[PDB]
Amino acid sequence: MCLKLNLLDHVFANPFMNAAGVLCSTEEDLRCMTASSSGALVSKSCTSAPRDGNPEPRYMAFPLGSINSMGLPNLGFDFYLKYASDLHDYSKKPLFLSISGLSVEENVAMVRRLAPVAQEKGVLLELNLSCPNVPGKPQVAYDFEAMRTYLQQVSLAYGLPFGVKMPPYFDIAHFDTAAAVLNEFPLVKFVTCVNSVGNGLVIDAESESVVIKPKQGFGGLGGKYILPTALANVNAFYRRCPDKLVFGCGGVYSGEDAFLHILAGASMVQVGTALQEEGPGIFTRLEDELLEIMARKGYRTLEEFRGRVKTIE
Amino acid sequence: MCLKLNLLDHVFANPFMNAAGVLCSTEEDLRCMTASSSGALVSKSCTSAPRDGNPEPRYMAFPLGSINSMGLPNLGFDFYLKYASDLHDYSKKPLFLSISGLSVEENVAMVRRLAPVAQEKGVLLELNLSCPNVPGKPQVAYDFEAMRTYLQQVSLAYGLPFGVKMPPYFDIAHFDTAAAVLNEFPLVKFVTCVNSVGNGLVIDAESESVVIKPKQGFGGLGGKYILPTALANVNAFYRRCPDKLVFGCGGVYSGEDAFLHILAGASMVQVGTALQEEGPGIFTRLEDELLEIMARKGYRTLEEFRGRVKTIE
Ligand SMILES: Cc1cc2nc3c(=O)[nH]c(=O)nc-3n(C[C@H](O)[C@H](O)[C@H](O)COP(=O)(O)O)c2cc1C
Ligand SMILES: Cc1cc2nc3c(=O)[nH]c(=O)nc-3n(C[C@H](O)[C@H](O)[C@H](O)COP(=O)(O)O)c2cc1C
Ligand SMILES: O=C(O)c1[nH]c(=O)[nH]c(=O)c1CCc1ccccc1CO
Ligand SMILES: O=C(O)c1[nH]c(=O)[nH]c(=O)c1CCc1ccccc1CO
Repeated sequence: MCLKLNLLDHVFANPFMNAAGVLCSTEEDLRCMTASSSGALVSKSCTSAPRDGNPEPRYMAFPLGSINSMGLPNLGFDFYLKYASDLHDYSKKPLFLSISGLSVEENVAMVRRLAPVAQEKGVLLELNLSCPNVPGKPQVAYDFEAMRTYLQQVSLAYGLPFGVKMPPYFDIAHFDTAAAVLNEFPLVKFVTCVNSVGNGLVIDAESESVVIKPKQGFGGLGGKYILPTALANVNAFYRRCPDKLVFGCGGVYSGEDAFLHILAGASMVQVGTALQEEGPGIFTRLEDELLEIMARKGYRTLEEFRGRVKTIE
Repeated sequence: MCLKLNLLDHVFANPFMNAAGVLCSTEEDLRCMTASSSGALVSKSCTSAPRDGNPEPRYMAFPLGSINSMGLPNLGFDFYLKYASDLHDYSKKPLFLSISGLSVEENVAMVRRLAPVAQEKGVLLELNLSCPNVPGKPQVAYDFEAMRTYLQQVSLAYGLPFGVKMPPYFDIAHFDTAAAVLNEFPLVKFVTCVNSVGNGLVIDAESESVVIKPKQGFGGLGGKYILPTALANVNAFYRRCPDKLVFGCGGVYSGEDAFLHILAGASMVQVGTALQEEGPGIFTRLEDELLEIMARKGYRTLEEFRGRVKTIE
């Protein structure tokens, strides 16, 4: 029985990795993730310049999941590029670099400089399309015209296979349109579904207060709240993008939750909130749990069940 | 110490009511809701003609909430109008009637018939804007120009105060646009936030299957999954529509969850999934739990804390 995967010209010991933003901002974090039993790691989505992010408190977690408005705190592109070029031990596992510039030109400039390092060292690009648009317009992946412009310009600039991180959608027409846009771009080889469920609001009943400071308490949701949203998006893009891989993200706390993501179509499975709460030990647990479900069901490999969710009559 | 309140020129014993669609399809259901301790009731969203809805199974519930693709099964507008005009006992509580026609013209046709009964009996209209749209477009409330058309035509045809049932939004630009559309219509006197979180997917690990038959298992989510989403939408529209009432719906299982909805801005609080699971007895429990929290806090009225959620500096 094995968890091994071979995709995007890389070998993965298992499908598990951090979700971008969790345990991946500093060299210390990346070294931690590298030392873990995860099959891969992704670095924090970066800008060309360092950012402090929003005022604290900006992340909180609860039994059913988390809320955050971090504001993209990050060490800047040069740091993550140096980590990829000079620091990361590729013998341990593959590395993804996530970018999230504030304009199309910022993203273009990053990927122009990432390309040679991608070609030499094999780092894999994940483009975060929840980057903000012009303020007062929706995030980039909720503006299909903007999304197309970004993808055309990044594809021209980078010239190598890459992937995209998508927010969740909630309407079949949006699944259709979003996937059609992505399918215009043959260099988009993987689609990670999903980013946080946007602009939720947690309120503490004792204090009668929101729990995070930015945005009057509004922030993205992760964790148990979002698993069925996540699965839907995984499966919707799995069905619509037959020439691409889908990576699952959202609501993974156990090997069972992973197994559902994989049934839905996921190749890699990313872990955000639960990793933030439990720490990197979670990867050995998730591996054991998923192998136990595979053994009970008689499955020897992930491909035996990936995308094999059954529908009713 | 009692929870009675006045809104829309009607008196309510308490802020609680069913969510449209739950326990409100048949005459039996409506008589059961009238006999309960709820402060009001809403009828199932209707079409001009009766509908069977989708094949079963089409609803399922779990510890964290529910999924449904009911397909608008209903007894037809004629039934619900007869109920409002001849059968409902207005001495017991107010009645809301929900409509969800498949085109603007169908909605206009229904509202022109309802208007005289609204004048005579005081039934209140809730217009469900999660209704289908023209080809290739998302639901009506996700197509802001369609929503504007619907509201312009219904306002002209009906001519009396009404409300609207909204899907959740996940982007601050969308909150801004939607509330701006609603604020163009002075006859829109309440906004109900939210409908189910669209097109989630629940998968059963043992069977490796989706749990509902329609739409390859995709359906709207309710219950614990959606409470922070619901609160966000309530508060966003509370802030943006100062001259309207907001009714909260989503994730209410307890008087503490009700309390959160009211702190976010809710006037009435609707109960869907938890009512479907626990039955009409839930209303006495909710009222007792809300009064208990109020007493612990020293609040004597709903108005003392409605919309008074605190932000962090
Ligand atoms: C503290 C925090 C920071 C995050 N920052 C990023 C980010 O930089 N880039 C990104 O693509 N997603 C970011 N996310 C979203 C996660 O990658 C993930 O999509 C989301 O948390 C859902 O997964 P979960 O249910 O496992 O938490 C962040 C999430 C959290 C909680
Ligand atoms: C079985 C079922 C049927 C529903 N049908 C309708 C409907 O006819 N009209 C409507 O406005 N909402 C409908 N909804 C949505 C609910 O009114 C409510 O917005 C949603 O379930 C969220 O509330 P909850 O978390 O309390 O379930 C339905 C929900 C369920 C579970
Ligand atoms: O850092 C964040 O707030 C964050 N949290 C998430 O749940 N997902 C994300 O993708 C982000 C980053 C979103 C982003 C990208 C580029 C600039 C600013 C921001 C913050 O809105
Ligand atoms: O009956 C439904 O599936 C249902 N479920 C919800 O959770 N919310 C709703 O609003 C609906 C009705 C949606 C609707 C309106 C008009 C015609 C068709 C349909 C069903 O897709």
